[PDB]
Amino acid sequence: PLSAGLFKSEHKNPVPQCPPRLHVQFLSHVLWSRMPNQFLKVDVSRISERQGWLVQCLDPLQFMSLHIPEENRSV
Amino acid sequence: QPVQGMFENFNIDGLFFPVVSFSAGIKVRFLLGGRHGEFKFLPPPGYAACYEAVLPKEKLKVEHSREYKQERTYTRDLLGPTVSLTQAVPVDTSQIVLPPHLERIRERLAENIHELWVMNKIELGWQYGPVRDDNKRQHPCLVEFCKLPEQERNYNLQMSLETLKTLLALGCHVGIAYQLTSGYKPAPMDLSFIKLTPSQEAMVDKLAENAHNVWARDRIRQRRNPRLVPYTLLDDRTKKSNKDSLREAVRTLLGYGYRFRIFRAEKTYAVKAGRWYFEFEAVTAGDMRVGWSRPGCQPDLELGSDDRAFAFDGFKAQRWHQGNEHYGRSWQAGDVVGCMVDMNEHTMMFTLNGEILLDDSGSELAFKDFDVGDGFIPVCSLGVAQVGRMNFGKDVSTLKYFTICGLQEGYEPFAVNTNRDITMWLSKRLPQFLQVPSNHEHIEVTRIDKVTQKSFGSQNNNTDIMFYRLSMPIECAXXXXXXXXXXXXXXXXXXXXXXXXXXXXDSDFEVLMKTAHGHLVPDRIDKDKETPKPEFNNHKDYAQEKPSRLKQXXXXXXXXXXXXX
Repeated sequence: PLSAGLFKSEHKNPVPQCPPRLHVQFLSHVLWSRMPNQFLKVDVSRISERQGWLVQCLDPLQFMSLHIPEENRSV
Repeated sequence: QPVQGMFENFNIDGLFFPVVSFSAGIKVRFLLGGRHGEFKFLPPPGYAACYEAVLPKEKLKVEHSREYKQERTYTRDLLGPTVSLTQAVPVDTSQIVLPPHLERIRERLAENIHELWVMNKIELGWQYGPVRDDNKRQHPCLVEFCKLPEQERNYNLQMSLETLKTLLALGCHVGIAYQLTSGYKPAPMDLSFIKLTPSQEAMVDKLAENAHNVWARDRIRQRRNPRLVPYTLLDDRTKKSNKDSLREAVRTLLGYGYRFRIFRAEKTYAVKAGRWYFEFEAVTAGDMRVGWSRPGCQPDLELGSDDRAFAFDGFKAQRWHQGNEHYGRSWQAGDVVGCMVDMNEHTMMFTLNGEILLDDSGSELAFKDFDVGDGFIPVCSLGVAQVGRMNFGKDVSTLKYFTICGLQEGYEPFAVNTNRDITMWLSKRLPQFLQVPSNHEHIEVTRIDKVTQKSFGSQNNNTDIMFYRLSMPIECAXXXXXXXXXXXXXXXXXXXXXXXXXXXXDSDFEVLMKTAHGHLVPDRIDKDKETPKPEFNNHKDYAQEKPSRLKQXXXXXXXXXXXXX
């Protein structure tokens, strides 16, 4: 029945109100990224053997990330 | 056995490339033809391979995908933006009316090109025979000019015409200024004595390039000969032969008398007291700035252009603040610069390869009398195709000009008392969405409240296109999958009804006019309705619903797409 009555908790309220969460977001460029302190350490064979190009990765590496749902984004 | 699906009808804009992604615990082998590998199965008809897709006379290696995703120490060559390879048609000559004053010269030089077309074949040992062969060392187009028909003289005629027209198009003006064969006597004069000027040599090179471009555009209709590349991308061994053929035309003519990337450290590493010194190495001499900023610096504005940074640029030898002042000297390829800041005296200094920089007033000090604020963090900025290197200390064995300057005046490295490296934040490229701040110029968003609306406003002199978007996205269940755009009349729009399980975020892309009061209104008729109420000058503003999409440009179409089968 409404836009606000579809992505919020209540749905049987057909009055079109706007909660404070509904705010305009513009595509901005002021954003910093963090260079990780550890990478995957992928080692190429560097021989280029006549039976293919080898790529190897053995050491595992994990990291945790928050998930903002209303933005549907992982950080 | 092939799979039963493919991503048809997708955007072909861009340079495609094969890629493989893996997490950990994997051993993968690419398989091509030739010395790189061996195919296990047979390719379908037509489909070539990458070892043949490689450009002729170029090496082939494997980068990761984009950047320096290498497990390395501080000796990582951090790079700024790049160019589109500078290459990702011949010159127009026929659009020039040929002056008849030198049509006699266009025929004379044609006769000369014809007699040399005889000359080379006879040097190889070709006679004059009635059969058009190449292995029988004979040629029927070696007889005198007048006896040659229209089926044999047009070649040399056009050869002369195109060179003269290419000359006029290039810009210089054209005007007034023995081995016994089997019947023909080609001997115009001694045209290989006077030295040909370098301008005419480059001109003959350009003529050969144009002829090769025409011949290659003819050749692309054929398979995949390595000569289908332009003349600039041609092997240098055969380059001189094509120039030699075109040199004779000008020889006869003369003889006859006729987006920068910013990098910094973590804001928590800011300093408020003491002497801090760090090195910045640059293997190039392009656009590169280095200095100390405050923990409020913009990752998109010019480094130092505001009250949030104090920098120095060697590409122009200028200290950078609100304005630019000529300071110090420029650097070259493969240099270092040590930056020192004393917070007890508010003194900034820069030493290019141990040489302290001097200003115009004869003072080694660069900046003075600045507020401490909240701290100063090192910062660098690289331009197009500029790579560099930063050193915050912790390796005094690798620091070069620390003992030359810094070790004696109580100056310390920035990360000397550290057990782990610095996080080394940077400016990201993908422009994600952010909420409109109240202290933002030229874009104001208000809120009112009958019905509830969210009006806009702006005061500026330069116009652009925005990408306004709502915060909360509407999610679609497994069964629901449809979207209808109804104008002031009825529902007439593109059939956008495909979403098994997705989250669409409402958005409108509005152009900024002098007065822009277009806004969004959550309304109701029978279901969820959002009305992006437009106003005057509404011909390029769009309004739709979009998932996560990060692209900043000015285009109504050319959007990414793919239909899976």
